[PDB]
Amino acid sequence: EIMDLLRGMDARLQHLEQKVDKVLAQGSMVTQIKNELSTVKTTLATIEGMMATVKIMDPGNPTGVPVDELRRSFSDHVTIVSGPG
Amino acid sequence: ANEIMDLLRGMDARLQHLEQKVDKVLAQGSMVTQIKNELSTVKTTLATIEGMMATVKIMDPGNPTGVPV
Amino acid sequence: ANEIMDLLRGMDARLQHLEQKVDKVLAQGSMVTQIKNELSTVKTTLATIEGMMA
Amino acid sequence: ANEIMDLLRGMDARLQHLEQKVDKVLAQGSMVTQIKNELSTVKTTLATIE
Repeated sequence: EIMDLLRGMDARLQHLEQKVDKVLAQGSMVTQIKNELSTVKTTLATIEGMMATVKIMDPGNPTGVPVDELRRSFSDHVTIVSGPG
Repeated sequence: ANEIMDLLRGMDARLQHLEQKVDKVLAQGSMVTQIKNELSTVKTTLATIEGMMATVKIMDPGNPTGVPV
Repeated sequence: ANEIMDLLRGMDARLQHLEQKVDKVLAQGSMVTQIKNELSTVKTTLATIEGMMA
Repeated sequence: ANEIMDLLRGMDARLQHLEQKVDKVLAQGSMVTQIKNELSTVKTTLATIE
């Protein structure tokens, strides 16, 4: 029983060793993801900064082009949501 | 006799080594917790960006719109 | 021949310790499965906004 | 005695189960490759905004 008490133990143990070497890659990939997501925070802060202060200007009709030609706008109601939805 | 004791001693030592390996692996999860905490803000800020883009798009006078219901 | 019993109780003790640490490790793995799901949603909405900007 | 050999067969069976789900943990690597791909896309597309 002692042989049995050792041989399978060593075999399982070697399997554990292999799985452990596989698992230590977790820490590495996880910290790389952490840093990359930190860069995502850095760039998302900038994209917020750019989008917060944006100019929206209506060109108007200073040229005096006839309204017939200017009728380049939809005449059908379309239901779009922004936040609530 | 004493050889079986040598074997048991070597196993317990080997399990101790693995035990250090697994407690290190467990300690690795704190920064996973931090990355979850930051993915929180990821979703929040992304939703804010989406909402800003949507309300900018609806602001165009060319296409009449309407809130559902 | 009692030492054998003493060491055996010791192996049981480190054993329980392995059980608890491995169980919480499984909890960490379950929480990374959550993370996976949320970031999936982040990808979906990012794709939506990429469609919207163009 | 034999009781502890039986118990240890029990604990190594549980151990094999732990390794079973451990093998399932690594499945995240493809999706994290996808998340890096997301970074690349968002960088390329925020380049357009400026």
